[PDB]
Amino acid sequence: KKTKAEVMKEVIAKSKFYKQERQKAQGIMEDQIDNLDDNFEDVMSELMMTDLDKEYDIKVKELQLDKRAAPSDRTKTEEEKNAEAEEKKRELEQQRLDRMNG
Amino acid sequence: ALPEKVIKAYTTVGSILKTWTHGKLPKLFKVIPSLRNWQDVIYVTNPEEWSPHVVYEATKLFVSNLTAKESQKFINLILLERFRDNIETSEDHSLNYHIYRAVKKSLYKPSAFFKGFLFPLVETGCNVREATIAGSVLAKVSVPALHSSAALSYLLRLPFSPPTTVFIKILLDKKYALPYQTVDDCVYYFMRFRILDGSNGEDATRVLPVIWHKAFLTFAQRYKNDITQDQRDFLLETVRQRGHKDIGPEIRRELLAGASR
RNA sequence: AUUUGUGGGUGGUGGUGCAU
Repeated sequence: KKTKAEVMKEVIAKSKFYKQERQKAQGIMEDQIDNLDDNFEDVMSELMMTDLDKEYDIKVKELQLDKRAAPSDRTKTEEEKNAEAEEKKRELEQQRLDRMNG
Repeated sequence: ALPEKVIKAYTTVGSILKTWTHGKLPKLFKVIPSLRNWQDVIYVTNPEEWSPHVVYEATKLFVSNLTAKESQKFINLILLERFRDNIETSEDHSLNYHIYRAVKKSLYKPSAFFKGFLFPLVETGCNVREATIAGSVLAKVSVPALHSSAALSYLLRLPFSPPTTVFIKILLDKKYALPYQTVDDCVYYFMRFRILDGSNGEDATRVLPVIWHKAFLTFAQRYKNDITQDQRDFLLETVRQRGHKDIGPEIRRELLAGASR
């Protein structure tokens, strides 16, 4: 009975969500039908009419003219690099053994 | 005073946007961008009540269709208001997925982001959490190199603060193109952070934060060559005077051994 | 006039005890 009531409550809430979605869609359709034209006509009949910017423009011009970049990553440990090389060598040796096997 | 029909249509469009996060936008919204009074239409519709997905869709439409200055101003205003509202609403100062999508669209818009939105957020003084979130979003979606260099230079020219420092840290993580003037701006910001022993300064004698220390470490790792011998020595002096212990040594070493432009 | 051929980075809008 509890699971049946759970299914019933979930279905009721889903139906409520679907009804809300349908109402929202109907409202949006009514808006697109009438308020769209009303707002278009009203906007046609109506009207609606720097230091940082200069610094940014100067910086952009300088970046276009000249550049000096070195995206160098952080240096890793020599022991870590040697271990990685050893692992790569082990993988290569295993691949060679597998190739020899078939 | 807007007409009665204009007010009714704008209110209907605003309510449709508020109650709609999925589906199709109204023809009112589809035709509002086709007019010149976009700001007036937005003000009449009260777009501050819209939903996050609707706001993201509107921002994308403004970026794709509207012009440079009009969409730039509209994006600046709407994005600043929405960011403040979302930061206030979220207890942990978190954003929504649609908000992040709209932010990515605004960042792709070069004029509306640095001049319109990033300038607005920095000028309004976004908090530390907001600055960190902005740095994460920028590292996720870096903008064009010219805009990135311009924003980095603007942040360097602006005084040292939480938002400018976090923007500088994000730019250092991105590792964009640094011109001669960009490297000069970075060195000027470093000098402004560093102390001077006739007229002293608050930002000169102040202590830098961990975000600033990490930004300085990344800058020393990356843009050593953009700094000449004099700028490298200046960075070494900054690491000695107003530097750190765990990050200050690497900063001094990179400033001493870095290439010159 | 933003995009391509070629390289290339790539997990935490993480959970997380505990002390403060």
